[PDB]
Amino acid sequence: KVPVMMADESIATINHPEDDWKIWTVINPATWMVPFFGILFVQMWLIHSYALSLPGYGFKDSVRVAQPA
Amino acid sequence: KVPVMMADESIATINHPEDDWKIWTVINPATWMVPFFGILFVQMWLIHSYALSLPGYGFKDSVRVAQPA
Amino acid sequence: KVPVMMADESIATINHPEDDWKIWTVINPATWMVPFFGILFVQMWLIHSYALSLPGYGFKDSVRVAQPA
Amino acid sequence: KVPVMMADESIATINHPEDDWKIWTVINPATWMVPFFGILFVQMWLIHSYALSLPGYGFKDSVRVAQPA
Amino acid sequence: KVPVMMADESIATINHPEDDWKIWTVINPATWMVPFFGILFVQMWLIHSYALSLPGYGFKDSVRVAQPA
Amino acid sequence: KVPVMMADESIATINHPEDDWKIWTVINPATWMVPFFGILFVQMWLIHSYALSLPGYGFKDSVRVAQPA
Amino acid sequence: KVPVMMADESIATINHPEDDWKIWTVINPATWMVPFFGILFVQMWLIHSYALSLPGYGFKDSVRVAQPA
Amino acid sequence: AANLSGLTDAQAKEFHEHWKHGVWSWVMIASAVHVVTWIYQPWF
Amino acid sequence: AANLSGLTDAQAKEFHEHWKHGVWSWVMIASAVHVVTWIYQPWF
Amino acid sequence: AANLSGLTDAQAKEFHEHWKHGVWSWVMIASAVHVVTWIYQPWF
Amino acid sequence: AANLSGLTDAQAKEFHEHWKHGVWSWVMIASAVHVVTWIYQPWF
Amino acid sequence: AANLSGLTDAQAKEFHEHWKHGVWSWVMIASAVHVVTWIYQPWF
Amino acid sequence: AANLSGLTDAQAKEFHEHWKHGVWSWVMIASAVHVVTWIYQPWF
Amino acid sequence: AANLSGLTDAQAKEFHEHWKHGVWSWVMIASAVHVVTWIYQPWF
Ligand code: BCL
Ligand code: BCL
Ligand code: BCL
Ligand SMILES: COC(C)(C)CCC(=O)/C(C)=C/C=C/C(C)=C/C=C/C(C)=C/C=C/C=C(C)/C=C/C=C(C)/C=C/c1ccc(C)c(C)c1C
Ligand SMILES: COC(C)(C)CCC(=O)/C(C)=C/C=C/C(C)=C/C=C/C(C)=C/C=C/C=C(C)/C=C/C=C(C)/C=C/c1ccc(C)c(C)c1C
Ligand SMILES: COC(C)(C)CCC(=O)/C(C)=C/C=C/C(C)=C/C=C/C(C)=C/C=C/C=C(C)/C=C/C=C(C)/C=C/c1ccc(C)c(C)c1C
Ligand SMILES: COC(C)(C)CCC(=O)/C(C)=C/C=C/C(C)=C/C=C/C(C)=C/C=C/C=C(C)/C=C/C=C(C)/C=C/c1ccc(C)c(C)c1C
Ligand SMILES: COC(C)(C)CCC(=O)/C(C)=C/C=C/C(C)=C/C=C/C(C)=C/C=C/C=C(C)/C=C/C=C(C)/C=C/c1ccc(C)c(C)c1C
Ligand SMILES: COC(C)(C)CCC(=O)/C(C)=C/C=C/C(C)=C/C=C/C(C)=C/C=C/C=C(C)/C=C/C=C(C)/C=C/c1ccc(C)c(C)c1C
Ligand SMILES: COC(C)(C)CCC(=O)/C(C)=C/C=C/C(C)=C/C=C/C(C)=C/C=C/C=C(C)/C=C/C=C(C)/C=C/c1ccc(C)c(C)c1C
Ligand SMILES: COC(C)(C)CCC(=O)/C(C)=C/C=C/C(C)=C/C=C/C(C)=C/C=C/C=C(C)/C=C/C=C(C)\C=C\c1ccc(C)c(C)c1C
Ligand SMILES: COC(C)(C)CCC(=O)/C(C)=C/C=C/C(C)=C/C=C/C(C)=C/C=C/C=C(C)/C=C/C=C(C)\C=C\c1ccc(C)c(C)c1C
Ligand SMILES: COC(C)(C)CCC(=O)/C(C)=C/C=C/C(C)=C/C=C/C(C)=C/C=C/C=C(C)/C=C/C=C(C)\C=C\c1ccc(C)c(C)c1C
Repeated sequence: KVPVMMADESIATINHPEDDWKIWTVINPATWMVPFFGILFVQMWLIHSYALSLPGYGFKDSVRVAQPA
Repeated sequence: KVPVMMADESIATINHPEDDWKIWTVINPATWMVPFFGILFVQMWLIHSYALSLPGYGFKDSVRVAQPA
Repeated sequence: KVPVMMADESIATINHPEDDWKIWTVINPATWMVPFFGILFVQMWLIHSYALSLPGYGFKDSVRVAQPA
Repeated sequence: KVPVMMADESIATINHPEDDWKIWTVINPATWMVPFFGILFVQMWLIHSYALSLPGYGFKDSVRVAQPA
Repeated sequence: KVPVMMADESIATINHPEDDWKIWTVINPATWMVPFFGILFVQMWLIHSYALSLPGYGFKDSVRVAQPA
Repeated sequence: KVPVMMADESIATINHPEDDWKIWTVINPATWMVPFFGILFVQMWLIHSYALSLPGYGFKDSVRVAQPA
Repeated sequence: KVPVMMADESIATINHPEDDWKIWTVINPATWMVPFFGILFVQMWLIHSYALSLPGYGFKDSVRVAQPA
Repeated sequence: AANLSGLTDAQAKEFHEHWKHGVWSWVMIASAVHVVTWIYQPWF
Repeated sequence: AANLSGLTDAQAKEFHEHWKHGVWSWVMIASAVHVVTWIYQPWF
Repeated sequence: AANLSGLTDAQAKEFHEHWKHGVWSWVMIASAVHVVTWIYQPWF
Repeated sequence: AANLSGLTDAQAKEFHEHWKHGVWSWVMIASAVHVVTWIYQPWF
Repeated sequence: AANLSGLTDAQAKEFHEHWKHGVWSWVMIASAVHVVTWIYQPWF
Repeated sequence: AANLSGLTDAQAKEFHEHWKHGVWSWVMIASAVHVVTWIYQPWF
Repeated sequence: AANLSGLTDAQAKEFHEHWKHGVWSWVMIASAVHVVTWIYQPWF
């Protein structure tokens, strides 16, 4: 797709869903992508703190329910 | 635009909206811009914590409303 | 296994449980994997904070029980 | 300006408002200044947390006022 | 010891308590191990926050007891 | 000054207020000192959080006093 | 001193209070020791938060006592 | 032509194949877990 | 003339085209989500 | 063919053997501790 | 004379021109927003 | 054979001797302090 | 003699002059602000 | 013999002299401040 972009000058057309893979000509995944995975881990932790704080999710109210050992 | 700047000496004129792209002559995006994206992720998380804490937004008061499964 | 992937083009087949070990052709473990172990340590600390906050786990209610010294 | 400095020895005179630009002979802005911008972002976030916590600022008491949609 | 491992292929035998020292063929301690010591410091701080929060430990209830000066 | 130091062996005398400047033979300020300035920024933020939490300082009790606009 | 160590093999004797200085054959202080000083700063901040939270220390209860200006 | 990442265009395309595999696996598993969580409790 | 980033002026301009694309996409999507959020609740 | 990590395929496979050993040891010990914790208290 | 940053004096002065531009733009916009905030509420 | 850390096997073994010394010193001192803490208060 | 920082002794002394300038400026301004804060409220 | 830090044994010993100076200065000042704090209030 080619979306309209706020003072693009049109020598280089973007068309991006097709022109992904081209980010990897700037971002070297051997040096990044473990840092990006760390970002994803932080996102995971934050969304989990939020969701576990919501009523009913997680184990804050269910520690002893049934089928014990 | 050329804004007045507090002890500029006028050999180099700035005119910047046009002279963006020139920041990339100092900032190498192959080494930055994943760090900058991490900054943007932190901003995203902080503005979300704030907004979700505001009354009515998010899911703190809507966990069981309707159309359940 | 070969799972269906959202706009893969099929020159390179993935088959991944077998084609692990290949991540180490991008991720150099001499530069990573201490950072990844730090990520694992952060995960460990967060899951422990959560679990220790759950009723009955840890030592918040058991500091003096029996067999003292 | 030349301010008096606590055991300066006077071979090198400082005169600094004029002798800025000279910090960039030690600090390479290609390696710094994205980190410094990250510092500025942290400052921005902290001063915003503080200001938004002050009574009347931000949107903690104004979520539904008027002109709704 | 040689423990059974989930899709090991047995050309390289592990036998690890003896084959420690071999981690240092991947982890260069000149670049790591100050970072690992920082991890250990974080662990130290977290376990101390926890322990000091437990009743009786630390000095939260003992600031003025006896033998003063 | 030469202070007594706990198992110094006296080939190298220290005399340090004079032998500062010598730390910069170990610490390269082109690679550090932006990190050290970040440390100073963290110190600044922490001492400010503390001081602003003390009664009377900052603007927590003075948001609307006088001379308004 | 030579302490007994859990599966040392005795070709290299340790004797360490004397064989400090040898850590600096692994840890290059030009690359570390500003990071280690940052660790020390974090320790300083944490022990100060703790101590200032203890009753009587710091200035939480003494903001206006006497000799004012 | 001396790309900024140091990767050739062919390397970039091959890596992107692997990256798309990772992204889609993560997306699909997350979608499954979301469906299960919604069945358990809708959260709106 | 040996720019500090190691990029040529042409590389810098091409990258800036890509960066402006990213910035504007992010801005436009954020604007849409803001309009939707305001419709749901104005927050002032 | 000049892998991005700088590892050869043989180095990568050998390392993966070691990594799988680490992963499985961690998984098995965690499973044991989980069984013990569940016996002590099920948490659901 | 082989400056520690690897920048020449001319590079340093040119960069400082750009940096002063950035600093002053940030200062002026912050001052405007402060005046507006004070008009809204003085905070002392 | 060009180890990933850049250490030879002999360097690795010598370092591991030093590392085991550090680990065991830390373990033994921690054990002593734990015994003392338990004597003071058992925490279970 | 190949200092660890890569700085010569002359470079180190010149830098230390600049560093002492920075340190003393920071100290003096902080002292002024402290005197003003104490006048406003002594905090002990 | 090509130490891992890149320091010679002589460099290491000289640095350790400086490091011991720093450590002992920090220890002694901390001890003084502790004695003063204990005099003010013992904390046990
Ligand atoms: C709030 C209600 C539920 C809850 C609802 C959800 C929902 C909803 C979701 C999860 C998802 C996840 N949950 Mg949860 N979850 C809860 C409680 C838990 C508990 C716990 C201690 O109780 C644990 C251990 C987890 C664990 C997890 C993770 C395995 C997973 C996120 C990983 C991820 O995104 O990696 C991101 C990837 C990386 C950081 C990089 C790779 C890291 C390694 C390799 C990941 C391995 C495992 C992963 C599944 C593999 C994906 C394939 C890719 C090829 C990497 N949940 C509570 C009880 N959980 C999310 C998910 O994404 O599942 C896929 C998700 O959508
Ligand atoms: C909430 C109820 C229980 C509790 C329930 C659980 C449960 C449930 C689990 C643990 C597990 C762990 N618990 Mg706990 N635990 C509690 C209280 C404690 C206390 C304490 C002060 O009271 C301590 C010190 C610990 C300590 C630990 C860790 C040893 C371990 C996680 C390590 C890890 O994942 O490394 C991840 C690996 C790394 C970061 C990299 C390597 C780091 C070093 C080498 C690790 C050495 C030790 C480790 C066991 C070795 C694994 C082998 C691999 C080859 C590395 N627990 C409370 C009382 N604990 C978890 C575990 O994974 O056990 C394996 C686990 O599943
Ligand atoms: C909760 C009840 C007790 C308590 C119970 C415990 C228990 C229980 C333990 C400690 C241990 C420690 N306690 Mg405590 N402790 C309390 C209050 C304090 C206070 C304080 C201000 O009141 C201080 C300063 C300390 C300080 C310390 C540390 C010296 C030590 C952890 C260091 C470590 O693991 O390094 C990890 C190593 C590194 C990060 C790398 C090296 C860093 C430098 C070189 C460490 C120097 C000192 C160290 C002892 C040397 C070990 C030898 C190795 C060769 C490095 N405790 C309260 C009052 N404390 C723990 C310990 O491990 O002791 C060994 C421990 O087991
Ligand atoms: C926080 O929540 C709040 C605040 C409470 C609420 C708000 C909140 O929630 C918010 C705002 C959330 C925002 C979330 C956003 C923006 C998420 C963005 C996610 C993205 C971009 C994910 C990308 C994943 C990408 C992935 C997995 C890619 C994986 C790739 C892999 C494994 C390739 C390996 C491989 C394997 C083998 C071989 C041989 C090779 C070569 C490779 C490369
Ligand atoms: C926190 O909130 C509080 C505290 C509660 C409240 C306060 C609060 O909220 C505050 C203060 C907020 C402040 C916010 C600020 C300052 C935001 C600044 C944002 C900026 C500068 C964004 C820049 C985005 C820039 C973007 C997306 C750029 C994306 C570029 C992309 C993808 C290019 C790829 C590509 C793709 C293909 C190819 C081939 C190539 C070459 C490239 C490069
Ligand atoms: C936070 O919780 C909440 C928020 C409260 C609740 C939510 C919550 O909980 C969540 C979401 C949890 C999510 C958890 C996830 C995703 C976990 C992912 C874990 C992974 C991928 C672990 C990998 C371990 C991998 C391991 C151990 C590998 C170890 C390898 C080792 C030692 C090799 C050495 C060696 C030894 C000798 C030699 C000679 C050589 C060469 C090597 C290499
Ligand atoms: C936290 O609050 C509390 C704790 C609640 C309360 C306390 C509190 O608040 C405190 C204590 C606050 C303290 C604040 C302090 C000290 C602030 C210091 C700020 C400084 C030094 C800002 C410098 C900005 C500098 C700037 C923007 C510079 C921008 C430069 C730019 C863009 C150049 C580009 C470019 C563009 C094009 C080209 C071609 C080139 C070459 C360049 C370089
Ligand atoms: C947080 O708590 C909660 C969350 C509240 C509760 C939960 C909780 O608690 C948890 C989960 C805790 C988990 C803890 C874990 C996993 C700990 C793992 C610890 C390890 C692996 C320690 C390794 C130490 C290793 C050490 C000291 C090694 C030291 C080596 C040294 C000095 C060598 C020098 C030298 C000296 C001289 C010379 C000449 C040379 C060459 C060398 C090298
Ligand atoms: C947190 O609080 C609690 C926890 C609530 C309470 C406790 C608390 O508060 C505590 C414990 C506080 C502890 C504080 C401590 C230890 C502070 C240590 C401070 C130091 C060492 C400052 C050094 C500053 C050093 C400075 C400014 C140096 C600046 C140098 C500059 C600009 C040179 C440029 C230049 C300029 C031009 C040219 C041409 C060149 C070449 C150069 C180099
Ligand atoms: C947090 O608290 C809780 C959680 C509330 C409670 C718990 C708590 O409290 C705990 C657990 C505390 C644990 C504390 C521990 C482990 C502390 C370890 C401290 C160490 C190892 C300090 C080392 C200092 C080392 C120092 C100063 C060395 C300084 C060296 C210097 C300046 C050399 C310069 C120079 C100068 C000139 C020249 C020419 C040269 C060449 C050099 C090198
Ligand atoms: C690098 O890229 C990243 C960081 C990696 C990410 C991408 C990124 O950077 C993006 C997306 C950036 C967007 C940037 C924008 C949107 C930048 C917008 C900048 C603007 C709007 C500047 C305005 C300046 C105004 C001035 C200067 C006015 C002065 C007025 C007076 C009255 C001055 C007064 C005055 C002057 C001189 C003297 C002597 C005196 C006494 C006075 C009073
Ligand atoms: C590098 O750039 C970044 C970091 C990347 C970002 C950009 C950045 O850096 C920016 C934007 C910077 C802005 C910097 C500014 C605004 C700097 C302003 C500096 C000022 C105002 C200094 C003032 C000094 C005053 C003195 C020193 C007074 C001494 C007085 C006495 C009375 C001294 C007494 C005395 C003297 C000697 C003796 C012996 C004794 C006994 C005494 C008592
Ligand atoms: C690098 O720069 C950065 C980090 C990047 C930033 C800039 C920076 O570093 C700045 C600004 C630094 C400022 C530093 C200052 C202000 C440093 C001040 C240092 C001082 C005041 C040291 C004092 C030492 C005192 C001693 C050692 C006393 C010993 C006494 C006894 C009684 C010893 C007893 C004793 C001795 C031996 C034996 C054997 C025994 C048994 C005993 C009991």
